[PDB]
Amino acid sequence: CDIHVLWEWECFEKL
Amino acid sequence: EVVKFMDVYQRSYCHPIETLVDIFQEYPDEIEYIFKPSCVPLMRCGGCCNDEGLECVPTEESNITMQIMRIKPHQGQHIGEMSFLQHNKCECRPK
Amino acid sequence: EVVKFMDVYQRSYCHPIETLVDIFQEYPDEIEYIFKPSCVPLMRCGGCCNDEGLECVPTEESNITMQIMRIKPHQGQHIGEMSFLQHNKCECRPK
Ligand SMILES: [N]
Repeated sequence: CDIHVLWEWECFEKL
Repeated sequence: EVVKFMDVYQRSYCHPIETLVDIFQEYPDEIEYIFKPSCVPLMRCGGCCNDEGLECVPTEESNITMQIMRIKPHQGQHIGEMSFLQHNKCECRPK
Repeated sequence: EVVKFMDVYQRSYCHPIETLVDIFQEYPDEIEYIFKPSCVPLMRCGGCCNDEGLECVPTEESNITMQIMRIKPHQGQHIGEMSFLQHNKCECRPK
């Protein structure tokens, strides 16, 4: 996900 | 009882939040005077971004005018309008 | 169009207010870690007492525990519990 915008949870389980 | 991760993350993420600001921060020329109240509630960008390389900054601003008392040593009380900057929208941008 | 004195005065007077706090301010020993979020929302004393010599202090506290992620670009992420102090009551007290 774009680092500049508020994330959903999948943005974090793609870390 | 434990706050869930996504709740924390969403609540702290960069946004305009009511912040109690000391009038002298905004009006540093006036430190030898006394204001009542001495601090004012403003909407200001706060919280955090997804990366320590980004910062939470205003992308829309406006003025708010408030009725504030000011007194200089040995003078009488004045009261009047004082204007302060508010943050209406915030975004995370490179530092 | 102008916020009235008393409204400013009440709204800025010493009370507990939602404050966005960087985790390293609370856990400075932990700067070897990248936390996500990097800041947390906490009820904390803020505002003014309007009477230098009077200060806005916590008079009651509790803890709150939150799920925070700790990451390492090499390693996989962990999610852990971190506890923080909250201010439940604030009062204007002689410095
Ligand atoms: N990841």
